[PDB]
Amino acid sequence: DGPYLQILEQPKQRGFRFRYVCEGPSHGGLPGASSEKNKKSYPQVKICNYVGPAKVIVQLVTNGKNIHLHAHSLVGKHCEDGICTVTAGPKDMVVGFANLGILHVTKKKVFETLEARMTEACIRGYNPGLLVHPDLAYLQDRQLGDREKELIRQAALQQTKEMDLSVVRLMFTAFLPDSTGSFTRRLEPVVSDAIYDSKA
Ligand SMILES: *C(=N)N1CC[C@H](NS(=O)(=O)Cc2ccc(Cl)cc2Br)C1
Repeated sequence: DGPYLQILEQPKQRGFRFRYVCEGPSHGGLPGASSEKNKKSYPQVKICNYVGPAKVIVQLVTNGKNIHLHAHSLVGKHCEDGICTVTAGPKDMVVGFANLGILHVTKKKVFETLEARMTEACIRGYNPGLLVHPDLAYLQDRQLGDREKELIRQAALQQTKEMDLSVVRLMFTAFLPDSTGSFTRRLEPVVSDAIYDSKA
Protein backbone atom coordinates (compact mmCIF):
# COMPACT_ATOMS: atom_id res chain seq x y z
CA ASP A 1 0.00 0.00 0.00
CA GLY A 2 1.26 3.47 -0.96
CA PRO A 3 2.55 6.23 1.38
CA TYR A 4 -0.21 8.28 3.06
CA LEU A 5 -0.63 10.91 5.79
CA GLN A 6 -2.53 9.94 8.98
CA ILE A 7 -4.08 12.37 11.50
CA LEU A 8 -3.29 11.00 14.99
CA GLU A 9 -4.70 13.86 17.08
CA GLN A 10 -7.11 16.48 15.76
CA PRO A 11 -7.13 20.14 16.86
CA LYS A 12 -9.71 20.75 19.61
CA GLN A 13 -12.87 22.20 18.02
CA ARG A 14 -13.92 24.72 20.68
CA GLY A 15 -12.28 26.75 23.45
CA PHE A 16 -9.42 28.47 21.57
CA ARG A 17 -9.92 32.03 20.34
CA PHE A 18 -8.47 33.43 17.11
CA ARG A 19 -5.85 36.00 18.09
CA TYR A 20 -5.44 39.60 16.88
CA VAL A 21 -2.31 41.37 15.57
CA CYS A 22 -2.00 43.39 18.78
CA GLU A 23 -1.44 40.30 20.98
CA GLY A 24 1.94 40.12 19.26
CA PRO A 25 3.99 36.86 19.30
CA SER A 26 2.96 33.76 21.24
CA HIS A 27 4.69 30.66 22.60
CA GLY A 28 1.28 29.01 23.18
CA GLY A 29 -0.60 26.76 20.73
CA LEU A 30 -3.96 25.65 19.39
CA PRO A 31 -4.69 22.56 21.59
CA GLY A 32 -5.18 18.98 20.41
CA ALA A 33 -8.58 17.34 20.89
CA SER A 34 -7.26 15.19 23.78
CA SER A 35 -5.60 18.06 25.69
CA GLU A 36 -5.87 18.51 29.50
CA LYS A 37 -4.40 21.04 32.00
CA ASN A 38 -2.06 18.33 33.33
CA LYS A 39 -1.11 16.79 29.94
CA LYS A 40 -1.24 19.37 27.15
CA SER A 41 -1.43 17.77 23.70
CA TYR A 42 -1.44 19.19 20.17
CA PRO A 43 -2.51 18.41 16.58
CA GLN A 44 -0.37 15.52 15.45
CA VAL A 45 0.01 13.63 12.16
CA LYS A 46 2.06 10.62 10.95
CA ILE A 47 3.44 9.75 7.48
CA CYS A 48 2.73 6.08 6.81
CA ASN A 49 4.05 3.34 4.48
CA TYR A 50 7.22 5.40 4.06
CA VAL A 51 10.29 6.14 6.20
CA GLY A 52 12.71 8.92 5.24
CA PRO A 53 12.92 12.74 4.92
CA ALA A 54 9.68 14.58 4.15
CA LYS A 55 8.00 17.99 4.12
CA VAL A 56 4.65 18.72 5.83
CA ILE A 57 2.59 21.86 5.28
CA VAL A 58 -0.47 23.10 7.16
CA GLN A 59 -2.90 25.44 5.35
CA LEU A 60 -5.97 27.21 6.79
CA VAL A 61 -9.13 26.25 4.86
CA THR A 62 -12.86 26.95 5.00
CA ASN A 63 -15.72 24.92 6.50
CA GLY A 64 -17.91 25.09 3.38
CA LYS A 65 -19.13 22.23 1.17
CA ASN A 66 -16.61 23.34 -1.47
CA ILE A 67 -13.45 23.62 0.65
CA HIS A 68 -11.25 26.65 -0.18
CA LEU A 69 -8.42 28.76 1.28
CA HIS A 70 -9.34 30.75 4.40
CA ALA A 71 -8.42 34.44 4.84
CA HIS A 72 -7.09 34.10 8.43
CA SER A 73 -3.37 33.23 8.82
CA LEU A 74 -1.48 30.52 10.71
CA VAL A 75 1.19 32.22 12.87
CA GLY A 76 3.86 30.81 15.19
CA LYS A 77 7.14 28.93 14.72
CA HIS A 78 7.57 27.78 11.12
CA CYS A 79 4.68 29.93 9.87
CA GLU A 80 5.15 32.15 6.80
CA ASP A 81 2.40 33.81 4.73
CA GLY A 82 -0.27 31.80 6.57
CA ILE A 83 1.38 28.42 5.95
CA CYS A 84 3.15 26.30 8.54
CA THR A 85 6.05 24.40 6.94
CA VAL A 86 7.96 21.74 8.94
CA THR A 87 10.08 18.65 8.18
CA ALA A 88 9.50 15.00 9.11
CA GLY A 89 11.80 11.96 9.30
CA PRO A 90 14.14 10.40 8.62
CA LYS A 91 13.26 7.80 11.29
CA ASP A 92 10.44 9.30 13.41
CA MET A 93 7.51 9.92 11.06
CA VAL A 94 5.22 11.64 13.62
CA VAL A 95 4.97 15.47 13.60
CA GLY A 96 3.20 17.70 16.17
CA PHE A 97 2.23 21.40 16.09
CA ALA A 98 2.47 23.04 19.52
CA ASN A 99 2.75 26.71 18.48
CA LEU A 100 -0.15 27.24 16.05
CA GLY A 101 -2.13 30.49 16.27
CA ILE A 102 -4.99 31.58 13.98
CA LEU A 103 -4.58 35.30 13.31
CA HIS A 104 -7.66 37.37 12.47
CA VAL A 105 -7.54 38.79 8.94
CA THR A 106 -8.61 42.39 8.50
CA LYS A 107 -12.15 42.32 7.10
CA LYS A 108 -11.82 44.68 4.13
CA LYS A 109 -8.50 42.87 3.48
CA VAL A 110 -10.23 39.48 2.96
CA PHE A 111 -10.10 39.73 -0.85
CA GLU A 112 -6.53 41.02 -1.03
CA THR A 113 -5.41 38.20 1.30
CA LEU A 114 -7.25 35.44 -0.60
CA GLU A 115 -5.85 36.64 -3.93
CA ALA A 116 -2.47 36.88 -2.19
CA ARG A 117 -2.94 33.35 -0.77
CA MET A 118 -4.42 31.81 -3.94
CA THR A 119 -1.46 33.00 -6.07
CA GLU A 120 1.17 31.53 -3.72
CA ALA A 121 -0.75 28.23 -3.59
CA CYS A 122 -0.78 28.10 -7.41
CA ILE A 123 2.90 29.06 -7.69
CA ARG A 124 3.97 26.46 -5.08
CA GLY A 125 1.52 23.74 -6.17
CA TYR A 126 -0.22 23.80 -2.77
CA ASN A 127 -3.55 22.20 -3.74
CA PRO A 128 -4.82 24.91 -6.21
CA GLY A 129 -7.04 22.51 -8.19
CA LEU A 130 -8.74 21.52 -4.94
CA LEU A 131 -8.63 24.76 -2.94
CA VAL A 132 -8.69 27.63 -5.47
CA HIS A 133 -10.62 26.57 -8.59
CA PRO A 134 -11.16 23.20 -10.38
CA ASP A 135 -9.64 24.42 -13.66
CA LEU A 136 -6.39 25.50 -11.94
CA ALA A 137 -5.89 21.73 -11.60
CA TYR A 138 -2.30 21.71 -12.94
CA LEU A 139 -0.77 21.60 -9.49
CA GLN A 140 2.86 20.61 -10.07
CA ASP A 141 7.75 26.30 -8.87
CA ARG A 142 5.53 27.97 -11.50
CA GLN A 143 5.43 31.21 -13.53
CA LEU A 144 1.84 32.46 -13.79
CA GLY A 145 0.18 32.85 -17.19
CA ASP A 146 -2.52 35.51 -17.75
CA ARG A 147 -5.42 33.02 -17.80
CA GLU A 148 -4.27 31.59 -14.46
CA LYS A 149 -4.30 35.12 -13.00
CA GLU A 150 -7.86 35.72 -14.26
CA LEU A 151 -9.29 32.52 -12.73
CA ILE A 152 -7.56 33.58 -9.48
CA ARG A 153 -8.97 37.12 -9.49
CA GLN A 154 -12.42 35.67 -10.30
CA ALA A 155 -12.17 32.95 -7.63
CA ALA A 156 -10.97 35.43 -4.97
CA LEU A 157 -13.79 37.88 -5.76
CA GLN A 158 -16.38 35.08 -5.53
CA GLN A 159 -14.96 33.38 -2.44
CA THR A 160 -14.60 36.66 -0.47
CA LYS A 161 -18.40 36.93 -0.14
CA GLU A 162 -18.58 33.31 1.05
CA MET A 163 -15.91 33.72 3.77
CA ASP A 164 -16.96 32.75 7.31
CA LEU A 165 -14.38 34.22 9.70
CA SER A 166 -15.80 32.41 12.77
CA VAL A 167 -14.72 28.90 11.63
CA VAL A 168 -11.67 27.28 9.97
CA ARG A 169 -10.09 23.85 9.31
CA LEU A 170 -6.49 22.67 9.06
CA MET A 171 -5.39 20.94 5.88
CA PHE A 172 -2.27 18.77 6.18
CA THR A 173 -0.22 17.96 3.05
CA ALA A 174 2.95 15.83 3.04
CA PHE A 175 5.66 15.97 0.35
CA LEU A 176 8.23 13.21 -0.31
CA PRO A 177 11.58 13.81 -2.14
CA ASP A 178 12.09 13.30 -5.89
CA SER A 179 15.40 12.03 -7.34
CA THR A 180 16.97 15.52 -7.08
CA GLY A 181 16.00 15.71 -3.38
CA SER A 182 13.37 18.39 -4.00
CA PHE A 183 10.14 17.64 -2.11
CA THR A 184 7.96 17.06 -5.16
CA ARG A 185 6.03 13.80 -4.57
CA ARG A 186 2.82 15.23 -3.06
CA LEU A 187 0.61 12.84 -1.06
CA GLU A 188 -3.14 13.48 -1.01
CA PRO A 189 -3.99 16.02 1.75
CA VAL A 190 -6.12 15.41 4.88
CA VAL A 191 -8.53 17.99 6.38
CA SER A 192 -9.02 18.44 10.14
CA ASP A 193 -12.16 18.92 12.20
CA ALA A 194 -13.55 22.46 12.20
CA ILE A 195 -12.14 24.97 14.71
CA TYR A 196 -14.59 27.61 15.95
CA ASP A 197 -13.53 30.98 17.35
CA SER A 198 -14.26 31.27 21.11
CA LYS A 199 -14.53 35.07 20.85
CA ALA A 200 -13.41 35.26 24.51
C1 LIG B 1 -5.47 44.64 20.79
N1 LIG B 1 -5.01 45.80 21.19
N2 LIG B 1 -6.70 44.24 21.21
C2 LIG B 1 -7.61 45.02 22.08
C3 LIG B 1 -8.82 44.10 22.36
C4 LIG B 1 -8.21 42.69 22.14
N3 LIG B 1 -7.42 42.29 23.30
S1 LIG B 1 -7.07 40.70 23.58
O1 LIG B 1 -5.90 40.67 24.39
O2 LIG B 1 -7.04 40.12 22.28
C5 LIG B 1 -8.41 39.95 24.55
C6 LIG B 1 -9.55 40.90 24.79
C7 LIG B 1 -9.48 41.79 25.84
C8 LIG B 1 -10.51 42.65 26.08
C9 LIG B 1 -11.63 42.62 25.28
CL1 LIG B 1 -12.92 43.74 25.63
C10 LIG B 1 -11.72 41.73 24.22
C11 LIG B 1 -10.67 40.85 23.97
BR1 LIG B 1 -10.75 39.60 22.53
C12 LIG B 1 -7.32 42.94 20.92
